[PDB]
Amino acid sequence: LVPRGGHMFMRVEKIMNSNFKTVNWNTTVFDAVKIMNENHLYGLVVKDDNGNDVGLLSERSIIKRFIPRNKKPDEVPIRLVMRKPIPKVKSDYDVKDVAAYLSENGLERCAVVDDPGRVVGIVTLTDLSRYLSRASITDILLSHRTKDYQHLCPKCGVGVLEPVYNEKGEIKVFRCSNPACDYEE
Amino acid sequence: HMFMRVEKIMNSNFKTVNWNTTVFDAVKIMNENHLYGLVVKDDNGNDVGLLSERSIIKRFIPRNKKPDEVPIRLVMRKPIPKVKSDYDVKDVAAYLSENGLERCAVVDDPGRVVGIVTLTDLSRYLSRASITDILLSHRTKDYQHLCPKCGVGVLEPVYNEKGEIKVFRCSNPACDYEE
Ligand SMILES: [Fe+2]
Ligand SMILES: [Fe+2]
Repeated sequence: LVPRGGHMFMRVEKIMNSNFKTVNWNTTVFDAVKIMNENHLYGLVVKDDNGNDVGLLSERSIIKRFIPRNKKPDEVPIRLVMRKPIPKVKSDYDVKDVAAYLSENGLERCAVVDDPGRVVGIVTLTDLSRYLSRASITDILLSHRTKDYQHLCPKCGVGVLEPVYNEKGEIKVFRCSNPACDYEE
Repeated sequence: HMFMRVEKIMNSNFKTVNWNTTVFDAVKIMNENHLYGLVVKDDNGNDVGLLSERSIIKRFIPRNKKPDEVPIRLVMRKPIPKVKSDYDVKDVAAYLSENGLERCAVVDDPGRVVGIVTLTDLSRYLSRASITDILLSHRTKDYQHLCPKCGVGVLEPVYNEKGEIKVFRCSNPACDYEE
């Protein structure tokens, strides 16, 4: 953490966490959370088996998408829980622009990618709190409580994955909203 | 102003759940209400704890059990994190940061929980530095679950070969409490 002092403007790249951790998408919720608890890191980058960055696992994603399934954490691969596609902003974004992105999506952290598209870090509300106005911080906090990230289907990439519940309120599957797509997970 | 008592900004319209409610049912309540902090009461009306997202990630997931098989009494922050209603927001901030919390209960003189106060509530009256402090402490520190029997030891996780929490045991050698 490079000390920089408060400034109205600030390039995300300069304040993001370059020492982020990446986990495989088949990692269980149990094993992923062990990593979070151990490192006191509540945001992990998720890659598929070919090295593609496919999502981001956060605390809220676990509370919103894992718990409702009502299964043991060692029985659910994080691919079914992570925010996907991976939430992200460009490394040259000002903190203000990053704030707007997080708020628009109800997030409190996202990945940062460089021009060629590589994930170079993770930026959180904590990171941003040193530069954002108090009003901007409250906005992100309120948006995170009230809004949920829109997860897109990995099969057609266009449809929105919506939850399908049963009589117990359990999430049986998340189903692609795309009429032309028949995907469920 | 340089002053503002928490009672004025707290949320007096909060949700309370029984301590035998499963993590599954408690989370469904939180998800449906978009309120990620519940006050927990026992079967005798006593406020015994506060269930937060972090308490679930730290004290539920590691047990590797279905959400409907674990009662929140074993997950919630306990003893209940709290501040008096006459506390200045700066004092509430110090309390949260000292405890690695982002929210806590507010009690009146008699001692009953009258509301819940969150970082979002405080964000409108705290300095930028204090807000950052609370965020840093919530990430770096975790609430200390003081032992209810000896009152001085702290309940520590006891793991099996898989790294699963079997029980939380008091750190006090002179004490034999565990849950
Ligand atoms: Fe689809
Ligand atoms: Fe003890």
